[PDB]
Amino acid sequence: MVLSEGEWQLVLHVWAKVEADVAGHGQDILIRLFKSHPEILEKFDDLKHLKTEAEMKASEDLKKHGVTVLTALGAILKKKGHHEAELKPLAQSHATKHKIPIKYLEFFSEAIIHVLHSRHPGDFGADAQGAMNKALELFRKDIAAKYKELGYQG
Ligand code: HEM
Repeated sequence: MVLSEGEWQLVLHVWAKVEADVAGHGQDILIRLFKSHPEILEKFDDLKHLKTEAEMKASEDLKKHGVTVLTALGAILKKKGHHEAELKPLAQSHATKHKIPIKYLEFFSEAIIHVLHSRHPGDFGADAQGAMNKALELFRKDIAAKYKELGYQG
């Protein structure tokens, strides 16, 4: 799938709102992810002890993870699909070091969409939601192919 310039503009318009508070969005996205998929929480050794939302919001380590993830994702989105340079190191942190299935990236994308709608409904209507889902689908498609290229089926 291919995004138009106008679609990329909707994605990056929304992403500008994330960049106004990267750490807080990162917290809310990981918390939503861990609440929907506690089996994913178990894969973070430094976070899997966190048993409540209040604990997760207090965790400096969780906040650091959120910033790391959104910083990398933001760099990827700003490439508007021309992101092969960014996907290679990311696949390796994910496809050799650990084994992060594509389905987990799908769950992560669902949490992003949820948090964007929860924090910015007035700037995140149907067109913007579709465009963000399209950009995240392209991310997942291309990281899946990068996985395979490195010898991991995802
Ligand atoms: C449910 C989805 C995901 C899971 C379960 C997951 C899990 C992990 C794990 C276990 C590590 C290495 C553990 C560590 O050394 O701390 C890691 C590294 C990393 N992940 Fe993810 N990840 C997910 C989604 C994402 C997404 C969507 C992005 C960015 C678009 C991302 C960006 C990174 C980066 C940049 C690193 C390297 C961090 C570093 O070098 O310290 N992750 N991920």
